[PDB]
Formats: sequence, C-alpha cells, structure tokens
Amino acid sequence: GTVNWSVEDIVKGINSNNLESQLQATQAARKLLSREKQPPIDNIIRAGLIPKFVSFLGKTDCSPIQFESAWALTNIASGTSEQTKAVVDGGAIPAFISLLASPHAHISEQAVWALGNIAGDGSAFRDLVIKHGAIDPLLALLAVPDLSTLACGYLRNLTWTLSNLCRNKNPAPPLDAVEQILPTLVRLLHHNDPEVLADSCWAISYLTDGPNERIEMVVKKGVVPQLVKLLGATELPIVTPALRAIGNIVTGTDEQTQKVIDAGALAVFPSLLTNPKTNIQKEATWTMSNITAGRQDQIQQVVNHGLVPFLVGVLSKADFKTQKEAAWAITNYTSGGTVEQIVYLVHCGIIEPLMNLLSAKDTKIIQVILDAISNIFQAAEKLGETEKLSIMIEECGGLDKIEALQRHENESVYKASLNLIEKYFS
Amino acid sequence: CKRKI
Amino acid sequence: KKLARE
Repeated sequence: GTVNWSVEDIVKGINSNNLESQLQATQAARKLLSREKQPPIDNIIRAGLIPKFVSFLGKTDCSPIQFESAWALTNIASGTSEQTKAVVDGGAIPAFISLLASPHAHISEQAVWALGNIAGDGSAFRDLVIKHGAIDPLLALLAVPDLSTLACGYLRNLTWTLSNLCRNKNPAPPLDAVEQILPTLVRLLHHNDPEVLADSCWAISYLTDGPNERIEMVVKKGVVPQLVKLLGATELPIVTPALRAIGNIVTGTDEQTQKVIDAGALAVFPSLLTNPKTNIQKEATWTMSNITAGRQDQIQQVVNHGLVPFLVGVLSKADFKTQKEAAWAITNYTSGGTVEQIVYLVHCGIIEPLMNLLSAKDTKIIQVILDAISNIFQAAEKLGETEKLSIMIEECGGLDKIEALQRHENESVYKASLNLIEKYFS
Repeated sequence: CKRKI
Repeated sequence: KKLARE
C-alpha cells in the first residue's frame, strides 16, 4: 500500500489537494525514512517536503497525518547536523512543542522524540528549543504522583530528551533551565527502569561536567547517595554514566568530594578498579586520582578502604591509559599526603611497578612518575631512610632507568632525573 | 591538583 | 546524540 513508494510519487500525493492522499503519501515517506539501509533523507529534503510535513503537524482534525509527519521529521532530524538544520529551518520547533500537549499519547511521544533529536544536535539548537518554551510542557508530562503509571517507552523517551537538554558545553545549558529541570531529573534518577536510570545518570553526568558552581547545583539536590548506589548496579549502561558523574563531582571542592566519600563510594572501588571493562577501570582510576588530590583526611579514607593495594595492582598491570591515571593518582597522593601515608605507599609495593613504567614512551607519565619519586624521597629524608629507598630503586632496576632518562630529549625529564641521581644516588 | 575532564 | 525510530 504505502511500501516502496518513489520520492516522485510521494511528492505527487503531498502536492495533491486531497488530505487523505496527503496522509497516504506522508505515511509512504515515513516508511522510506524508517528503513535501516540508506534512508533517502537528502532526496526527501531536496524534494522540498519538509515545509509540507511541518504544516501537517498543525492538522488537528487529522491526527494520523500529524503522527506520520512527526515520525517522518523525527527520522530526518536524527541524521546529520545539516539534515537536522533543515527540519529546524522549516519551523518544526514550535510546531513540535505545540504537539507535546496532544491528547494522542503516541503523537506527544513523537514530538518528545523529535525535540530530543533537535536539542541533541548541539548547544545552539538545544538553547533554541529551550527559548521556544519546550521545558514547561515537557515537565508537565512527568508531573504525576508515581512515574510507574506512565508507559515505559513514553517515560524513556521523555528521560532521553531531557538528558539532551542537559547535554553539551560551550555554552553549558542556561542556569535557570537546569534549575527548572533538576527536581524532575532527581525523580527519574530514583526510578526502577534500567534505561531511565542510565539516561538520568547521563544527564547528571553532563550537569556535573563543568565549573564547581554547576556541580553544587546538582549535589545540593542530594543525588550523591543514589549515584553511589547506581555505581554498584549490575548493568554496565548504568555503571558507566554513574561513574562519570561521581568522577565529575570529585573534580570539585574538597567539600563536594567529601559527600562522595560520606555516601560510601570508596567501598565500590575494589570492584571498579578490577572491572573487566577497560573504560570502567580507567574512569575509576581517574576518579581515584582526583580523590587523592584531596585533603589528608580524604587520602586517609583511601588508605582505610584498602585501595592503595588496588592502585598498586593497576599500576602493575592494566591498559596503558589506565596505568597513566594510576601514576597521576600516586603523584597526587604523594603531593598532599603525610609522611606516614607516603611511607605506607612504599610498604604496599608501589616502587617496582612505578619504576617499570618509566620505560614508557609517553613523555608525560615519565614526568609524573619522576615527581612522585621525588616526593617519596622527601618523605624518606624526614625519616632518614633515603638510603634504604635508594636501594629499593637500584635493586628493581629503577636507577638504570633514571640514569638513562638523563639522555632523554625532553628538558624537564632529563632535568628531574639528574636531580634525583645527584641528590640521592651519589 | 584536581584534573577536570 | 540522535536516534531514528525504526
């Protein structure tokens, strides 16, 4: 019936003066644009059909052509930025926002989906959707006593579209828009659907990816305990955004970091730092590195939770990018730690894996490691045990590596290595 | 110090 | 991100 129409037949039907013919052709276009293999988005655009689809969004008396045109435009807007721009350029944003209040649930949901694709293009279209007034009608669809009474697919689409309104930087979303969205977002973050939870975590991870004022807006809403719970979920699609959000939060103030620790996050890192997914392991070590850049009492919590052996392990064996984050966690630890905390680091076996990574070609890790070695020596100077440390480094072959680094072409590298050689190995 | 992104 | 329907 409406399967495998040509663009020229679609155009003929839409250009007819006959609404039912227009409805049939619009469905035929929807089916073309919903095929998995090379949907002819550009051909449909070149045919000039977008302004017609947008007009059809306003045909209140023919809800089927509203639905069919909304679906067609959603699939166009799901493509490249240029294809999304063509939808926006046709006036689709205010048309779709007016459809959010449709009494036909499947039409409102399609409008939600379409606006998610448009906002998801980038910050400019995101802010344009907001300026057209999308947030109030979107939040009204979620203003129910219990989210469980909404259809699962509907709720997932609403969550995903709100997450795109939280996404992207330069600029970040408007502060008033974030404040308007957050209470509903925290409600979704407590829902039981895994997909709603994943996308709510993603939204929170976007809102915390920025200056400490942005982090504070989110933390103030009390979401950190829920995030830590989701950090232990079995679903990798939940753990990943949950961990990103927690990681972002601990880039903030020591007080914001302390709420993560107070919520019990460190007890999850034995698993995260051994997680079979390389990206989870890397992000967990990056998170640890910002925690060890904190206060001495926060370093002490890292010790109390038994996480230094886990950092020794990642340094010993892990994807190189994870090992790089581990070197940062160690150097930050040695930078702000007490003499006793730094000593404990050596007792846990940090020296040998740290020395073995000086053989890495990456120049930055070498500078990070050498700075950690210096801080560890300085802690040993205060106990008069520099010699015993020097012997550890020689026995595991670190002295040979530091000596060879005096020939390194980078300036700061061959500078720091020489200082250690002359200061402690002479 | 803290390392964003 | 962007998602196509069916």
